[PDB]
Amino acid sequence: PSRLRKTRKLRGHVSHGHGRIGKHRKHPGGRGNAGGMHHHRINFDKYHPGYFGKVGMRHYHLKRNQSFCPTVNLDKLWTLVSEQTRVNAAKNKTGAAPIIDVVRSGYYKVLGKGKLPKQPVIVKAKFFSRRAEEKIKGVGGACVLVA
Amino acid sequence: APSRNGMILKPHFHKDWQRRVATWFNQPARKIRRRKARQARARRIAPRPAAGPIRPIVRCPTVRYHTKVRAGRGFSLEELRVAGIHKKVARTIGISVDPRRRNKSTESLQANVQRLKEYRSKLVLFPRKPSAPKKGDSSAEELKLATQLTGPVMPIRNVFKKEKARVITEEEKNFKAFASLRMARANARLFGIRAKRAKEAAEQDVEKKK
RNA sequence: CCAAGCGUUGGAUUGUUCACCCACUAAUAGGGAACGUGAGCUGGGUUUAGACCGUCGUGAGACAGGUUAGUUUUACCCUAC
RNA sequence: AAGCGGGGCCUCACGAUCCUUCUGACCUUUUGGGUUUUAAGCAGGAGGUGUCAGAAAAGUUACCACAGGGAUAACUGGCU
RNA sequence: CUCCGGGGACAGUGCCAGGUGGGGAGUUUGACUGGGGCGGUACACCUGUCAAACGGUAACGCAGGUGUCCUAAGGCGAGCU
RNA sequence: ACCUACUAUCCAGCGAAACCACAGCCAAGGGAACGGGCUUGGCGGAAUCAGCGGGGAAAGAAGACCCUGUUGAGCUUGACU
RNA sequence: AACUAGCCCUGAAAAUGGAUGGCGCUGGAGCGUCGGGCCCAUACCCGGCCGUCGCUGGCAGUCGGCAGAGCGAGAAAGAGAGGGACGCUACGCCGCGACGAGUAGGAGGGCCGCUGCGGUGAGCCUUGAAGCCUAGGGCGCGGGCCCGGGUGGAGCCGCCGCAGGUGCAGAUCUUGGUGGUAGUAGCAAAUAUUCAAACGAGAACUUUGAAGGCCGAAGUGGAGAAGGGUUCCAUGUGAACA
RNA sequence: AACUUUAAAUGGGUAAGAAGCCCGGCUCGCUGGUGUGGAGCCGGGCGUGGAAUGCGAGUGCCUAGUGGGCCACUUUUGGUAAGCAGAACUGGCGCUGCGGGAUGAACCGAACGCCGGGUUAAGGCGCCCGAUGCCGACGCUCAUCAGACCCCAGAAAAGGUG
RNA sequence: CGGUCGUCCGACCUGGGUAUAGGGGCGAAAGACUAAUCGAACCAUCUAGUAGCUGGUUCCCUCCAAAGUUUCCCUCAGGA
RNA sequence: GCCACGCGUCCAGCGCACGGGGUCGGCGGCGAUGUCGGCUACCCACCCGACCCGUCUUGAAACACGGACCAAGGAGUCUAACACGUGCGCGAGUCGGGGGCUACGAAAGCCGCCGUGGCGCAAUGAAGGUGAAGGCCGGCCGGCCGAGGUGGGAUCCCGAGGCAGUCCGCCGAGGGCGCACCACCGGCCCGUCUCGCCCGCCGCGCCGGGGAGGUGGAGCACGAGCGCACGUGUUAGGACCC
RNA sequence: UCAGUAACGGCGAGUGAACAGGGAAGAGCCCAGCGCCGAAUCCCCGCCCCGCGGCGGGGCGCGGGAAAUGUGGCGUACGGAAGACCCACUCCCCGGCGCGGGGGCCCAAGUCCUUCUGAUCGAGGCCCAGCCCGUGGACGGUGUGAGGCCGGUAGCGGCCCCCGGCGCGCCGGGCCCGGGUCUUCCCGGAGUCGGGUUGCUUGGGAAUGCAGCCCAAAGCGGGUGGUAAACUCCAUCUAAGGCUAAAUACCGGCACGAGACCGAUAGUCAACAAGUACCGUAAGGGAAAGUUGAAAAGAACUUUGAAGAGAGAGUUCAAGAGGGCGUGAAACCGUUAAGAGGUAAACGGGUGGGGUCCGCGCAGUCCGCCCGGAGGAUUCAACCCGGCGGCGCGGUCCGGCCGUGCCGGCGGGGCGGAUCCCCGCUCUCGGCGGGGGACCGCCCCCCGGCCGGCGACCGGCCGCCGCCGGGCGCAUUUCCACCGC
Repeated sequence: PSRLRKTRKLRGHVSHGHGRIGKHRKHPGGRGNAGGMHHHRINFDKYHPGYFGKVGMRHYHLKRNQSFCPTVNLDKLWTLVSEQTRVNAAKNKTGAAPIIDVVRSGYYKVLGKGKLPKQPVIVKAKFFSRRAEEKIKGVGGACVLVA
Repeated sequence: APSRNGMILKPHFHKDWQRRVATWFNQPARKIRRRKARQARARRIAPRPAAGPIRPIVRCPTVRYHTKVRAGRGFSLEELRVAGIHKKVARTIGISVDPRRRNKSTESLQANVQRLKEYRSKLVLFPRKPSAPKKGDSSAEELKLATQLTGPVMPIRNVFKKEKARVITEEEKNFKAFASLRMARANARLFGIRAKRAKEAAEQDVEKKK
């Protein structure tokens, strides 16, 4: 909508919203990110700290497929299986703990961020955290490694 | 000239990009052209399936995808040899064959042989000439029931196996997953040094004895 | 002291302003008007491009240092007379 | 001994990125795995930008050119 | 059995390496400045003043100093003036 | 100072161009520091013709003299590559 | 006699004619100290109108024979029970107070304007569309708009949304057209034309005769090359050029 | 001014309560003659809301233009001086019209929606030019260069038996 | 263009053909000539080259409303 | 002159009006071919005011630059990226944009076993890697309570009271749960520094890890993003135009 | 998509891939060499037969030639060749003949009545078929606006030709073919890889890739495994030979369709005798320029002038459309009317005067309520009948329907579930995929019991009210017309 833009209200105004002393010239400060070690030093330090310099090790042929290790917290652990299995787990008097295969839903590591409900589980995952294991053992569950 | 707060941007427009601009107004017309050639191909091979030859069951590389199963380029020669199908005859009956594929596993080798067994049962083969039906062709009543198959023939569905809720034993209860993961991390890291340490340690025992 | 009414020259030299000299004269006073006055005149000198000499710079070149030759356009418009 | 001292009684005598060099480790990577050189990393010093918040930099144009500037000179007019 | 002679495994050619190379190519020749240039740094610091009794406060304002030096001219303790 | 030819003068015919914020009488004052317009005064009368060069800071060309530009070119070298 | 303080004079001289602003003023219309009265700027007070801001004010209570006409009241709380005007597009209407400058710049509202698209007006229209002109009637603060008259002959507009190549006084702007200058500058380099006749509507310039002149054989003569390309010849014309 | 025993005016900080006092008790690995000291936690009791005046406050994003200034009282630097250059406080012009000073960027008064009435500011009231055409008061002054209103537009030492 | 001028038997003038083409030619040498263009000819393209530098930047009303000051930048006509 | 009208016991209607902003229940004339009215827009006269616009500038009417006049055209546009704000749909999810199936229709609808993949849902460290509360009781184990606290906090809850005697609702000293958000003190995750006590396995050490106190992080501590559209601002692009 | 990522970069400006995954498409193969077959191979010329606009095939050549300095068949890394033993069909393919696309011609219904116009395609009507056709109401032309005037459009509509095709049949034909087990053999591309150096390039960083020079290979070998090197395990292919459609691109060309695009200073430079006129020696530069009227019906004829040009007359609806002619603005000029005129002109505020047309003003308002009297009606209220509507707390009448309500189920279905016997296959029992069944949850239906509603959504009876229509009622009721100033 060009009718809703600013240029429709600027008709009849000489400087077109750009001033009379500092005319809207072509490139007063330089094109692009010019002047990092120069006249644009303060903006590059007060808003982008760490822009200039090298740090860390180079890695020539990096494949993002190798580093794929998605994580899941203990908050949304019971959301992986359906709600029907959660009701029957506490309802069952034999103590048959349902199995939640973390790799099946698309995660590899389990992190112990959240609280677990007091009913046993069997957790199959590719990796585990230290705190995630003690929370599972605290309820009376088992951590099963799988590859 | 940057403003107060914002990003540092690198627009890749410093070349003469306006000459090499690819518009996509052909896309609605391209879709009709893809559909019309696909429908015309299907009528040319009217008894044969529109998808084409069957594809093998394929596990993925790149461990990110290693739990997924796709449809592959073609069946391996080891998979055809077990199924009892000659490699030069399978291509005429709609079996994708490539000699590049390997067979490192037995489960995937047996899965494709089992996939080939159910394809041979479902295959209705017409005789070379209608006057003289040969030995390996389908029955006469199967000629009248031959129909085109829409979509991928025998689609490969990544099926998951259910498991029943078990009672946790004491071995699973007392297992230390984090400790085992940390221990296997160290021994893989320290495999070479311990092997090297035990190597020259024998020659300090030999020199001590002699 | 009143007094600008009326006058304040011809020439050698130098582009000269200035300056000096010769002679006459009543006297040969000082100045302004975009340091009056180039669509009124001249282009002698400053102050282009060509050159010569002296000094300086390795050099291209520089010199309120000299010498030489170097296009001076237009009123028929308005006002003023 | 209470105490004082992590420089000079105080107000001044000094230097970013990148690169190089040295030192510190029972430290990380060197790529499919293992060993050893080497190389790349972490941290702490040094090698300097004196135009000192830090380009690598000789002139001439009277053969000169462009965008401009009465923000800035040579002339008249103004103030003293 | 080389057309005659004259040179000849040297000229000479290809690729590298070193020297030389305004013949030629590209580029540079800081800033402040009572115009610019020249001279200076008022371009990085410190002291007193300007500075008008909190602080801050300009000019190529005034008077000066600095890019160090110290195995002690550092740190305690003791004794003297 | 006088004479001649062609103009310039007028008429028969044919007939542009530059330039043009609006247009044009002055004294003093102030103003962006030399006004045709503003202030206070002097004053002012149709339409014109032939000259005329005092004024319109007259017309000609975004000053070439000076300075700035992180704009260039010709040339030189002990500038850099 | 010596000081001292007021008004006035000398000190006190620049160039176009000249400025307490001018005229002029001297029982001031000058100077110093002071009175009443009078003059008036968008300044202040009162009153009318417009807009903005705030009260983050009030209005669904239009509660009518199923009724009762109220919440202007200084005082934490209850008119509690055992046949009838307007209104209210609530993005609307109404009441109080205060305020209103403006460059650069920012924001909001446009039932301001142009073009095309989707809807919509049982829209306008050869008994006259668009466009243009207008000494008329008007509206809106304004951008602009509606009628009246003339010309015109074939399309056009209102509202809700959508979209843009959407608004000019300038840029020594571009294209095109027209003025003052102006019936003006000018039609002045190389000695010179005159008379008669013919023709024609029309004769200084055409044709013929005569006279007077010039080029003076290195020509204003007679033929070439390059170049031009029908300019060479006859007839006719005076539309355009000379 | 680069001296100071003294030493102002103007000025610069802080306080004028409820987040303040007064009690009682826990904790501490801090400090230790000593529940010594300090800090933090709690629980309880005190409201005449503890100077005047005025005013609704607090807070988060995005953000144009600006980064050549100038003038005026007072102070002050350099310069003989400048409508010169450079500073301090405040106000103006820039950005702003109106009345007055003959005119005027900065002066005086006063800031602005469109009007009617009234009244003023600064200035004025012989004519231009609205207003003294007051029975205006008291004195001074004669110029053959009189004088006449901030800014401000011109004058000195000296002299006069005017 | 006029008058006045230098030379006019030899380094004289001139026609046609031909050769040298742009960082090149050619120059009894003036930075001169190279199709009215020469301190680097003309045509087309890159190219709508860049400009911290001039000029311009199009309808109405209402409301609010400035700054030429700090620090840094080969920064001083500009930016953060 | 009076904003004073009754008894005993105890210590209401009628009129008038300095009254919540003007009415007359008051009048006089002239109006058919020469009279009335018509703000504005046509022309002319007078008084007052009044220098030609744009632009650069501290300063313009300038003897600072563009500008004879008129008509048309004529300059912040489009793509991509980002930030913020707003509107819409879904929501710890969100999205087909690429691909298939069914004149306007090149539209529209459908396909999540076409969500591959983009963003978010976890960060930290150069990296190896690691990766987000505890307390009590009983004897390192077994049970319990189980998601931090303080102050300020819009709103909501109770009722000492008060609008012979109950219910509704009112308000109310005082007492609380406290939304969002702010300040502070704590707690947890990763790297780094310092200090220790230790335990333990599938291969008992130069091993693996825990603890306590500082410190760095763009972290956690009961989500908030995704997709589309709009506006502003900064950029790369020819980039408001010459 | 990875991804503006790894990475490159005075690590500054900036530059910047690849793997994997999801899709479109999907087709594999042939040599040299190793070897076996008696050169078993191929070209040309002559003859026969048959088609001959692609000279094609087959047969004959003591016809010529190529080829042993290597043609053809088997055979290519997935292995291949030879021999022995089983199994198996022997039928594939060339040159001939006869049995939908392109083009052409046509297909529905008003010029029907009245009325305007210069002309209608403008307006009204065509009742009971609200004219007629419509699988045809896109477009264009016809004297403004047309579905039916016409060309067209729709149609799996009709008719007539050309093209090879798909398969059948006949013959000229080549055609005796392979797969599994065992045994014996064989097997690979050289100034090439690789290394050094230099230059260019790349994200490729102690050279990613390409190229010049020099060195220059090997066969349990060689290359790659994103940091230079040595040792050792592995992983993955077989380079230095070649062919191959599809997804893909397309500002040139051929033929099309379409547009929220522009409308003669716009849009291609060019809507027109446009790359034309014209300019430059040349390379090249490069315009301006659309519109009478429906139909020329383009002004016959008379008269002045030598004619250009006029004045009459005539055409047209209109010459106020008269040949560069539709509409004809402004700058500018000419003429008519009015006004005015010594401080250049012009402007703002306030009046005044004169014109211009307008108000169609010139006797100045009507509207309601009441009174008077003149009139004129088929006329009022109240009853009866019929219809319609509203409301009802009918205190709760009866019945339907629904639930963005709940409950129940000797219930049923359709599903879903990460809740728990049978069919088939790779090693009768143990493992695996699929289909039950049961259970749970959701939806729908049979119902039944409450709650709510019919005011986002209801009908019948009863009561009340209102309205309309028809009978009476009939004039002191009611309704029309006239005036008082």
